[PDB]
Amino acid sequence: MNKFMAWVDARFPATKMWEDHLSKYYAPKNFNFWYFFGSLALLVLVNQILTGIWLTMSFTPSAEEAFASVEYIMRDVDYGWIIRYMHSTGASAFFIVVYLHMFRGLLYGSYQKPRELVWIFGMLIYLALMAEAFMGYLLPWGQMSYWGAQVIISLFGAIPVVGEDLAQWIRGDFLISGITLNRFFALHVIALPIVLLGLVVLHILALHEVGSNNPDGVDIKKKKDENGVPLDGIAFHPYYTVKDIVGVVVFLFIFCTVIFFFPEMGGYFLEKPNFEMANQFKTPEHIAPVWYFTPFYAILRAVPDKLMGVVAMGAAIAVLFVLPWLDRSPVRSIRYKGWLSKLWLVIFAVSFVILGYYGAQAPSPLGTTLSRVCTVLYFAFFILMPFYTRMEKTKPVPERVTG
Amino acid sequence: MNKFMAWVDARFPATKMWEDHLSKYYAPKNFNFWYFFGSLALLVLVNQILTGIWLTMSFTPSAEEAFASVEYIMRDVDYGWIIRYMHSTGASAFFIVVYLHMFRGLLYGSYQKPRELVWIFGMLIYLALMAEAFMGYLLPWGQMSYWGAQVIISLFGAIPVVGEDLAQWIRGDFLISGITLNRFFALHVIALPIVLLGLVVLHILALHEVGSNNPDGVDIKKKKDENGVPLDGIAFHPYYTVKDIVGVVVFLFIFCTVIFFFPEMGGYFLEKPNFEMANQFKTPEHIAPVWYFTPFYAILRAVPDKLMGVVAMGAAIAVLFVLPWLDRSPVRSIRYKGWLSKLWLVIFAVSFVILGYYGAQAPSPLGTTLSRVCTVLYFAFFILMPFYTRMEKTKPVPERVTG
Amino acid sequence: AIAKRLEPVGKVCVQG
Amino acid sequence: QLDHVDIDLTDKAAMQDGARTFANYCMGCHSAKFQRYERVATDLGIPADLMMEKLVFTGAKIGDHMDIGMKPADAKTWFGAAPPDLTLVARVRGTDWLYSYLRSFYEDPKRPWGVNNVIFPNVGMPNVLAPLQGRQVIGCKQVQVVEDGKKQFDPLTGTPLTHEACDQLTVVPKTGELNEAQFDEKVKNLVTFLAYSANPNKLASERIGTYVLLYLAFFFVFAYLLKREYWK
Amino acid sequence: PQLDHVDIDLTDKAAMQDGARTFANYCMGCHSAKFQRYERVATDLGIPADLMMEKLVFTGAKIGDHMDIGMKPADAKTWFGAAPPDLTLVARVRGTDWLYSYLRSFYEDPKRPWGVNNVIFPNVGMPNVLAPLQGRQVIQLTVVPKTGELNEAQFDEKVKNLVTFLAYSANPNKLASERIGTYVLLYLAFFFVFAYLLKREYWK
Amino acid sequence: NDGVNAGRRRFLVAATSVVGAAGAVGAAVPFVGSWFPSAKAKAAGAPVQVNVGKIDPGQQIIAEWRGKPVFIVHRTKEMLDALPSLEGQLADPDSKASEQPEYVDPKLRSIKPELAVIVGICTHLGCSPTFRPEVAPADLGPDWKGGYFCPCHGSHYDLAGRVYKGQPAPLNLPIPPYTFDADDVITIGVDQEK
Ligand SMILES: COC1=C(OC)C(=O)C(C/C=C(\C)CC/C=C(\C)CC/C=C(\C)CC/C=C(\C)CC/C=C(\C)CC/C=C(\C)CC/C=C(/C)CC/C=C(\C)CC/C=C(\C)CCC=C(C)C)=C(C)C1=O
Ligand SMILES: COC1=C(OC)C(=O)C(C/C=C(\C)CC/C=C(\C)CC/C=C(\C)CC/C=C(\C)CC/C=C(\C)CC/C=C(\C)CC/C=C(/C)CC/C=C(\C)CC/C=C(\C)CCC=C(C)C)=C(C)C1=O
Ligand SMILES: COC[C@@H](CCO[C@H]1CC[C@@]2(C)C(=CC[C@H]3[C@@H]4C[C@@H]5O[C@]6(CC[C@@H](C)CO6)[C@@H](C)[C@@H]5[C@@]4(C)CC[C@@H]32)C1)CO[C@@H]1O[C@H](CO)[C@@H](O[C@H]2O[C@H](CO)[C@@H](O)[C@H](O)[C@H]2O)[C@H](O)[C@H]1O
Ligand code: HEC
Ligand code: HEC
Ligand code: HEM
Ligand code: HEM
Ligand code: HEM
Ligand code: HEM
Ligand code: FES
Repeated sequence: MNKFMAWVDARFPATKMWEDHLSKYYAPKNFNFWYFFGSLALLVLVNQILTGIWLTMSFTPSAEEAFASVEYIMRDVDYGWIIRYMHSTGASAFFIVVYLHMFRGLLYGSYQKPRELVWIFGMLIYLALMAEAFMGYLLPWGQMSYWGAQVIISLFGAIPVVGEDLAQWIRGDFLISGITLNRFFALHVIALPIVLLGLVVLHILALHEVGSNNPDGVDIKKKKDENGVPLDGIAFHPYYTVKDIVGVVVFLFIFCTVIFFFPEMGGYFLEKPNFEMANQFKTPEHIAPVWYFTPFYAILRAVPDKLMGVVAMGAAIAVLFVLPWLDRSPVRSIRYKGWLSKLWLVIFAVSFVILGYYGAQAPSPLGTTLSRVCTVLYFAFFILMPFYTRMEKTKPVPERVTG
Repeated sequence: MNKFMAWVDARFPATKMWEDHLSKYYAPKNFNFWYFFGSLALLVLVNQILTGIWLTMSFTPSAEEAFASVEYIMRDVDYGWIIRYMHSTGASAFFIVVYLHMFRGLLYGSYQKPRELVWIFGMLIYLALMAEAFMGYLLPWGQMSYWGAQVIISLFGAIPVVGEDLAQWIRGDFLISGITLNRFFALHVIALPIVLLGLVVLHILALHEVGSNNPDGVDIKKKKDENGVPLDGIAFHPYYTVKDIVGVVVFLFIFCTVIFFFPEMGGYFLEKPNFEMANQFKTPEHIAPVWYFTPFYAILRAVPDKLMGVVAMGAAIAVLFVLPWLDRSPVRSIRYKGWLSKLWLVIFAVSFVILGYYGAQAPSPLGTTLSRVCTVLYFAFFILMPFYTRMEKTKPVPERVTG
Repeated sequence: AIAKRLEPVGKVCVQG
Repeated sequence: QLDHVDIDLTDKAAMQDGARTFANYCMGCHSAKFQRYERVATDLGIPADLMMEKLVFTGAKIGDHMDIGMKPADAKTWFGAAPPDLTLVARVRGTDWLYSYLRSFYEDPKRPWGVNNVIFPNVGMPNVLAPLQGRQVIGCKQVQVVEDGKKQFDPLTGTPLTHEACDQLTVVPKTGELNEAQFDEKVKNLVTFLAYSANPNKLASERIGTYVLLYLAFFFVFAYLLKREYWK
Repeated sequence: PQLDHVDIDLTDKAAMQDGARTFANYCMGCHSAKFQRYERVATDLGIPADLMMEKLVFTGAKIGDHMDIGMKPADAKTWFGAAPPDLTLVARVRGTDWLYSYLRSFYEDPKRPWGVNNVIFPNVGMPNVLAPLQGRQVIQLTVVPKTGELNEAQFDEKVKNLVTFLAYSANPNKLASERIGTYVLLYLAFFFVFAYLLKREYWK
Repeated sequence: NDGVNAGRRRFLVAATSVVGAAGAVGAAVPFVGSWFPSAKAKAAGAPVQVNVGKIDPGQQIIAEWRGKPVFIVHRTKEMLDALPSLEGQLADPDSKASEQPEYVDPKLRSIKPELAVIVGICTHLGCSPTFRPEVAPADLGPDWKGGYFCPCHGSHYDLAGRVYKGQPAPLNLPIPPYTFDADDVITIGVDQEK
């Protein structure tokens, strides 16, 4: 209503925010498949929050009842199995969407100036997401849950001096137990969700401060019409809102297909050994991380030394933070970067996929050799970026976006 | 750093937000004792979130272990007793501070135009706080907890047709059980904390959009210096930040005194029968609400009919929502309102306190009569406001804040 | 049909 | 090497026979404690009174979980390994693994219980279905001849062409109630019931997902039209 | 009913030890203290762990175990008509004065199932388990002479020590709380002066 | 953009919004449905056999029936004579609007006068009232003749379970379906033979 909105606008900047962030907010008109994943990440975060709130209505964060409570959700709670599968598939889809989001950032140089803070907030979001998923995977209290938590927290025992004390303090016990379960449940259900929501708010605010990149890397703000609107810019609402609605429907089709027909996804979204209750005295023949942690695992497994392996695994994630300063290309988009940048992006993607694929299996000779090679390539993609971004010859970026 | 802040400001609205909300945001300079309580409410909300997160690391939301897990916090968890006392005394202090905040609003007409949205968001915050505190009080699973949950959920049973079905659906069971406990734990620990954070953000945003009232009710924006700064305005940072620091220290002194010397507060912060495990078959001989819920309970106890009592309680809270439109006074502050407004505000305060005092004890003849009289006075304060705010003669509001 | 399908394995011979 | 089994979760009779087998030969040591008798009866189409009379041996109620008297610690002490809860064993191991495991027990005097398992070597489980299967041994029997996947059947009779192999699971004749096919069907029904127990929402999941996907295709049509239009 | 005031001293280790002895011998038969551990009771009462295990742990439990008992609540509720509540928090549920008056107010009432009634807790389901010590108390309450091991003063001390242990059991953090609270309040008074001065400096 | 086709845009927006709202309702169905009583809640309860021969005069015992407390009170004579004297203070003296077995006395609300079996849950917001058999307590007034007093909002019932007038409780305390298996043994949960 006109009068109601006039009353609100005098007392709340509703119309002002709407015209500053969604309408009258002109994003590049050449977004492609790779720009669906921010909105899909928001959708998956909302799905995780809702389904987690509902699982918490029935979950028991105790070592004696966690697994039994999960089965109670799966069988006794009306549609509880739907909510649980939504949550597990939503964690896996959160990591799928976020990895594709980060790979878009890599492809189109979206981390470069002025979006360095956007990239840093996104990486903080990624760290929070990894912590959240790790602590959630302990909640079912299956064999995989318990033993993956055991190994991951023993990693903190690799710190030379304070490692063992730090690991014990994190566990809250001399081993992984119900104390660790309840603690990780509290962190996973409130603390990290709050941190993630705040980080997402900061991320979107920084983006809207500096504006979106585009597949061509063209700074659309340079060319503006008489009204001040970029020539290659269109209002986010309604054009990209409807585009993101279509993307959300497609994502929901895939998401519901997985939920209702293949919730386990061949044992990758719901690992088979995790359907057995945690046993402190019998460890699985082969213990592997959830798929979305597998690459870094491979890196850690590729290093013969324990402390060096932990340091390398941490650096594999920390280097993405400095990525904005590693890239010295005069152009943003891979479309106009030299052959070296394209080759190294291909190498990095292949190495990441191979690291994930070989970290999901028991160690093998070819697997170990390829994991070490891919660790070298993964770190070289970043370490050599400041050099091969300068050595290459880049194409001239068009004044107007293509399409 | 200058260079670091220049880098951030080109990528984040850091300095602009700081200078729009905290610095260069000119609040009236005549804030008194009654204006400490917004910052104190913020502090108590932060304390509740932090202490509740730490309690959730050791709480077991099951009927079998909730009471035992609370005692585990009190006895086995290092400093867990401190955290639990901070949490319970912080709930009590949250309602103390919020009630004083609402009474400041009543005194100085801070609900009046243009702050109707501020008041409505505050009332939504108060509803969320009532729900949050009620659901938290069920979690210990004491006798108080169980029987208060039983009564309050059966309130929905008063609805003539869908009442019983709605109450059963809210319970998740045919009686208050571990299902209700776990569901309320989920709502208390995530859903309502998120809703409260959002509502607090909206509340503060509305306040900053319309600006803060002052004890004199003087619209300081009318008179401005050549720089556009109100004559009676001072930057909120640093002056009111330091004033709020002093208020926070005083509040912390009282809060810690209660925590470490009087955590029960004579059985009003931690109720004595709630130290007994919940018994479905034994109802405590004195089943009374927490003190901050007593005034409304009294209202419900004062009405002989079940459904009318439930409606009267609902209407006791709902009437505060429409307060911005009940007050037709030409002046905001009680300092310049007529004798009728002052008398009726005194009547409302006395009636609220008397309802809370008699709602805190078992039914009595004088108690019942005074509850019934104060129930009619509480409602008359609102129902007669549109009349006695016009009948009364108001003093002229000064052009400058007095002090 | 279901009852025959669900007959317990252990058969006990009882006096009378 | 596992043996494939085509498990039909819509077969109520097979699931009923599997539930009977589980209640009689299996719940002595194994629990199904994440699963209630009431839900099992409802999903298998067993009347509640019939479920009470025929499958509930522990004095539990219809709505009670399929708990057993054997405690995990006691059974771990007695057998050397705790008999795991079997509600989700179909998801933990898969139906093919269970089908091959329950048919792969063979006499092995070197072992504590006189038996070993091809699928689960040195398993701590006694061969509790020996009365049905009969004595199974690692002996010499006729196996279909295969040469690089060149599998020979009899063109006329359609039965396999076989040669003797001396490291095969052979059931000693006239040692068990059921022949090879009958024990195969018994194990198939048992594994079908276990598959149902692990995933009791499978059929409802498929139905609900079909409807959800139909709705999402409809909504996609509308959203795609609202997008391509409004992008002109 | 009218209660008798008792001054409970939670720093009296000897009194709390005597109360713990009385609780373990006369009270843990039907009542659990399942929310506290033998180890913490020993630590707070100054009882060595070996001495605690030898003298106060009768159930075969470990020092770090909760003070559980064999009598299950359902069985006790059936037998007595009411379940003997866990007494770990009873000093907070009822207060030390109520406990002191209740444990001394048992008198003989043949109309009751256990032949006793209580002035503080009329028609209570508790048998008078301290009758051997107090003696035969009959109705104003008077103890029949030469019927109990202890006199009125000696029995009051026994009840006072027991109530003192119950008072400690309900609130094992009270002494540590008053110690920590003193320093927290001292710091906050120290911090207030700096905050107050800082505010005064800016508001000139 | 050249000549946007309105109506088509309006129709598509409206249709997409309606279909999305239907999908939102469907996606809400799991969350709303999970709040109905689960299989854990639906365990129900079996009838409870209570020996009532040991209840002393003017006393009451609690029986746990289907998760609820049942007051089984052995009523002495004096309170039975007093009960008819209270009919002027009771909203439903004849139990016309309350819930009780068809075979219990409309006024005494029990199979036999000397024993009353009452579902001990207050009919206003559902809490077990405190049993107050005393004649004239100071707190309950001089007109009291024994009965029940809800400690939540002070709901007076007489010893037959009948609610007094002007009370938060609108109905008499429910009488459970119970029988007398023996002169001193009742069963709560099974109706009595006709
Ligand atoms: C097989 O195996 C393996 C796998 O697995 C299967 C794997 O996957 C992997 C691969 C691993 C991965 C890639 C997974 C990665 C997963 C992770 C990153 C998970 C890591 C998560 C953890 C282990 C959690 C660790 C958590 C830590 C260390 C952080 C701890 C944080 C705390 C405890 C917080 C501290 C609390 C505080 C400070 C309280 C707040 C204090 C206050 C002051 C509050 C405010 C108080 C007041 C206001 C009062 C005082 C008043 C003041 C200040 C005065 C002034 C007043 C004012 C208010 C102004 C590997 C290698 C592996 O091999
Ligand atoms: C003596 O005793 C007494 C006391 O005590 C001791 C007392 O104190 C009192 C005094 C009483 C008081 C004063 C206490 C008062 C306290 C209270 C008010 C507490 C009351 C609290 C409750 C009982 C809780 C009640 C809760 C209710 C009824 C609300 C329930 C809410 C839900 C279940 C949530 C609903 C869930 C939904 C809808 C899920 C979200 C749905 C979606 C659609 C999610 C989104 C899905 C998608 C995106 C997928 C579909 C995709 C779409 C839409 C397509 C398009 C795509 C896009 C994304 C655009 C008294 C009287 C007393 O005498
Ligand atoms: C039956 O009246 C009760 C009192 C007088 C009753 O005063 C009234 C005082 C006012 C008040 C609080 C009352 C009702 C509705 C209240 C309003 C609803 C609306 O809501 C709001 C919000 C919602 C909006 C939609 C509308 O507006 C408001 C602005 C409005 C409102 C909140 C304002 C105030 C209203 C009670 C007289 O009590 C007698 O005394 C005994 C009572 O128990 C009964 O005696 C029997 O039972 C005894 C057991 O104790 C035995 O002692 C006896 O032996 C045995 O005979 C006897 O029957 C009974 O009459
Ligand atoms: C129906 C006759 C039965 C089926 C089907 C299964 N069991 Fe048992 N079982 C028993 C023990 C002591 C073990 C542990 C052995 C070890 O860990 O080495 C087992 C194990 C299994 C397994 C393996 C599950 C896994 O995740 O590895 C399956 C699939 C299994 N059992 C199915 C003991 C007993 C027992 C006591 C005499 C009985 C009657 C049964 N098992 C019956 C069945
Ligand atoms: C079995 C013979 C008992 C022994 C020995 C002791 N107690 Fe007891 N206690 C018992 C019962 C059956 C009950 C319930 C009575 C009822 O009508 O509800 C109780 C109760 C108490 C209480 C009341 C606590 C409360 O109401 O909140 C107290 C304070 C208590 N018991 C204390 C107590 C002490 C100090 C004992 C050792 C001296 C003791 N009890 C022994 C059963 C038995
Ligand atoms: C980024 C957001 C989140 C992610 C990535 C995430 C991830 C996960 C994962 C991977 C699991 C293991 C599921 C399984 O294998 O069974 C899990 C479990 C769980 N999560 Fe989270 N989660 C998120 C947010 C939340 C929130 C906000 C809540 C509650 C408010 C929550 C509550 C739970 C509960 C109760 C469980 C245990 C039940 C179960 O395992 O299904 N989660 N989570
Ligand atoms: C996990 C939850 C996340 C959410 C909800 C989220 C949300 C969004 C949204 C809505 C956008 C705008 C639309 C789009 O560009 O797709 C965006 C852009 C962006 N995101 Fe994310 N994001 C998340 C995580 C991340 C992570 C992990 C990274 C990188 C490490 C990242 C980096 C970026 C960058 C650089 C941009 C802007 C680049 C450009 O304009 O092309 N985000 N984010
Ligand atoms: C419970 C958490 C709450 C928080 C954290 C909060 C926060 C604040 C803050 C920081 C202020 C400005 C400083 C001050 O006035 O002290 C404020 C002002 C105000 N609040 Fe709230 N508030 C809360 C609840 C409420 C409630 C329950 C109401 C009313 C029902 C309310 C109504 C108002 C009004 C009317 C003002 C403007 C006062 C004026 O301008 O004089 N707030 N609030
Ligand atoms: C406005 C915010 C909140 C209020 C007013 C509030 C209020 C309460 C109250 C009154 C209790 C009863 C405590 C007792 O009687 O012992 C309670 C219990 C509890 N609360 Fe909250 N709460 C809030 C937020 C939270 C949050 C955000 C969490 C978790 C992140 C939380 C976790 C808990 C837990 C675990 C308990 C049970 C343990 C205990 O009773 O100490 N609370 N809450
Ligand atoms: S609970 Fe009985 S009057 Fe409210």
